[PDB]
Amino acid sequence: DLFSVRMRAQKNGKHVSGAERIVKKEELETAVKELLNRPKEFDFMNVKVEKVKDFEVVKFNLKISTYSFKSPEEAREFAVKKLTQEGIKEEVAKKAVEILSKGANPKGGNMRGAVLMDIETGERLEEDKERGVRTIHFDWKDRKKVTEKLLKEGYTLRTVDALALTFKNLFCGVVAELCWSDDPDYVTGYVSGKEIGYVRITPLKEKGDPLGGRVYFVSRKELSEIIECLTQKVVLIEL
Ligand SMILES: Nc1ncnc2c1ncn2[C@@H]1O[C@H](COP(=O)(O)CP(=O)(O)OP(=O)(O)O)[C@@H](O)[C@H]1O
Ligand SMILES: O=C(O)CCCCCC(=O)O
Ligand SMILES: [Mg+2]
Repeated sequence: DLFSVRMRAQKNGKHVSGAERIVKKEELETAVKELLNRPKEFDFMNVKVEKVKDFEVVKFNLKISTYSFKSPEEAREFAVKKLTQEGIKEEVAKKAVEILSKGANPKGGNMRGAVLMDIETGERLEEDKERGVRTIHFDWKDRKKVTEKLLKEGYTLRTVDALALTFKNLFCGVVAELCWSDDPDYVTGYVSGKEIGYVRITPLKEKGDPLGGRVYFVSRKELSEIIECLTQKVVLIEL
């Protein structure tokens, strides 16, 4: 019996922490304990525990590579460069970067989810452009093991999380992703696809800049299934 544990937390009506864990009955309390402890400070927290009906185990198989640069301009060019290796018009890849660096949310600032960009046109396919689409119901099959492995290999807790998220995106039919954090002090971002793997790029933004985001490069003809997979398919990723 598998359970999805989803936590969100707020201070003063602004989102401050979030996570999901998908575990067996025997590890259910451990997981709740982790997520309860997760935010340093909050005034409202919600935890949601849901029994999993169908799910699928998938084997992780992306090559990881890191790349460093003098400035964000150089970083963002390499991002575009690498995206074209997935068959994306340079104009489209450039459009994603522009969107992210300007603030993906039309109101201003950060979306809570991702832009769904049409690979051919560059058009924003998502209906709510403030909220975007959120990739949920996924986790490492054995997170203890993955976490110790990836940390002493050099990578960070963000990497651990971002790896699992993207892998699900790519599995769900997303052709490629552009992403960088919105935390103003973490300036390593990435670009990923089945061909290029997971490609870490520092620095993808200036230090102290609080804007970040995700763009999923999707084929329009597949939009529905992709949105369905992203939001609903339960996926456990195995190393
Ligand atoms: N589950 C998800 N699905 C799709 N996009 C997401 C996402 N979580 C975050 N994003 C996008 O990625 C950008 C950066 O978020 P991150 O820095 O990776 C995690 P976070 O901002 O700390 O939220 P968290 O507190 O839930 O972890 C956000 O601006 C948002 O656009
Ligand atoms: O792989 C890394 O080390 C960079 C993590 C990607 C940053 C994404 C995020 O934190 O939102
Ligand atoms: Mg953050």
